[PDB]
Amino acid sequence: MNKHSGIDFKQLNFLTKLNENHSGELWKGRWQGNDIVVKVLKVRDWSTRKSRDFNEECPRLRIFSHPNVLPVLGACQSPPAPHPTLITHWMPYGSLYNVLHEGTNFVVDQSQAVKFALDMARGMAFLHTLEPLIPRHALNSRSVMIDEDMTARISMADVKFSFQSPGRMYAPAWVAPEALQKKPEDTNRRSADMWSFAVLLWELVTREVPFADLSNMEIGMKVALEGLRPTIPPGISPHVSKLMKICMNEDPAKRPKFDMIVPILEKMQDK
Amino acid sequence: AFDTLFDHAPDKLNVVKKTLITFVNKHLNKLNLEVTELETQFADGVYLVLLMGLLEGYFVPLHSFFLTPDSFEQKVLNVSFAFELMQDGGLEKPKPRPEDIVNCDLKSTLRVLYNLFTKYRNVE
Ligand SMILES: COc1cc2ncnc(Nc3ccc(F)c(Cl)c3)c2cc1OCCCN1CCOCC1
Ligand SMILES: COc1cc2ncnc(Nc3ccc(F)c(Cl)c3)c2cc1OCCCN1CCOCC1
Repeated sequence: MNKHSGIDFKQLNFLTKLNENHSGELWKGRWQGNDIVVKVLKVRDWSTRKSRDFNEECPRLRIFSHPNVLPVLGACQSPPAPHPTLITHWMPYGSLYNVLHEGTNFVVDQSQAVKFALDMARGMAFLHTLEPLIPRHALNSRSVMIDEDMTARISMADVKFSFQSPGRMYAPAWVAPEALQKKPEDTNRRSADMWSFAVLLWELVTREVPFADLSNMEIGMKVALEGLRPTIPPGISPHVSKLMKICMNEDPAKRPKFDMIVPILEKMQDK
Repeated sequence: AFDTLFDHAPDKLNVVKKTLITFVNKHLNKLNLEVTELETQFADGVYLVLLMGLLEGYFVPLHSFFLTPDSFEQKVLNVSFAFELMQDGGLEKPKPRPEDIVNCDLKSTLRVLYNLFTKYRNVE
């Protein structure tokens, strides 16, 4: 018998559709007393091989041991489900991107921003102690979620599975220059994540979307080949400037580890 | 269908070629790339890959294709990959073989470009 049956698709209560795009559909719903989000994945040329792969890749995402990591609660295997499907807890404030850039009711203050940074650094430091994932993870403001108490959590449901095209990159502004150009197996993937964190710091400082005026193709090509970088913001403290520059080192090997910047961010907290 | 626009209205054909020229430059000029000649400038597959990312809103990592192809085989692989991106975006499998594009078959090239134009003409 299989080691995991996964979540029974028939037990999902689909309530309201949240979004649809190239990657699939998001729904708010309920499952076994939980308020959830369901992602129904769109996949071309689904096969038994890809289905087997999905079912081997999902168990690693069920991480319940760290407050700044949002687990996949489970996944629906397809077959028997109509489509490969992921479930996680509903995060009431949505993504960090939503909170920073689409927030119509309040502007988070900089003390909260520094707490978001600490939260994300702690979650990434924990993830970096684990064995590498087969699915490709990418840290950016859409893949961090904000829970009911404003805790920032790395969303494990936002990984890219082996059957999702590695040839299409949709958030290149957060990706390290080497990762725009080299296969993952030819990069230090953990150091690439530090670059992404540096761009998150920039986003928390400016409250702007990085390279907002450019298309994704323009961003990737200009960062990879023309040296395009975020402009260091004017009028910020030398300490924040220094942290952002070390995290965004051109040399991946000179970037700090997340567990090195956690105590730095702890000292920057208000409380 | 498109074959009638090609063969037996050669001044309509030239009208289609200038429409396709304007369409591809709208996007490739954003990368500082200029197209003046549809007969050859898509043959190595590079501009097709770049164009698909510009039209469908993604970057293509440079390890996924050959940005500077050094052989007929690498150009065929580029065109085959662009064809896969096309199908990812909702187009049916393109009719020409990838070697038809690499060999500067004008009809094959114009057929592929025209189907992109039909689909994406309003993308900004
Ligand atoms: C409060 O809203 C969300 C909470 C969420 N909580 C957890 N996860 C979400 N998304 C997510 C992303 C990937 C996944 F695989 C899964 Cl299972 C879930 C969530 C997506 C959420 O909203 C998605 C739709 C965002 N809207 C879309 C329309 O314009 C305004 C913002
Ligand atoms: C070379 O070592 C790693 C590479 C890694 N590459 C990519 N990702 C890693 N971890 C990771 C990164 C993000 C995640 F979401 C999760 Cl769940 C795990 C990695 C974790 C890695 O090591 C974890 C620590 C234990 N290993 C064990 C043996 O040799 C190296 C040290």
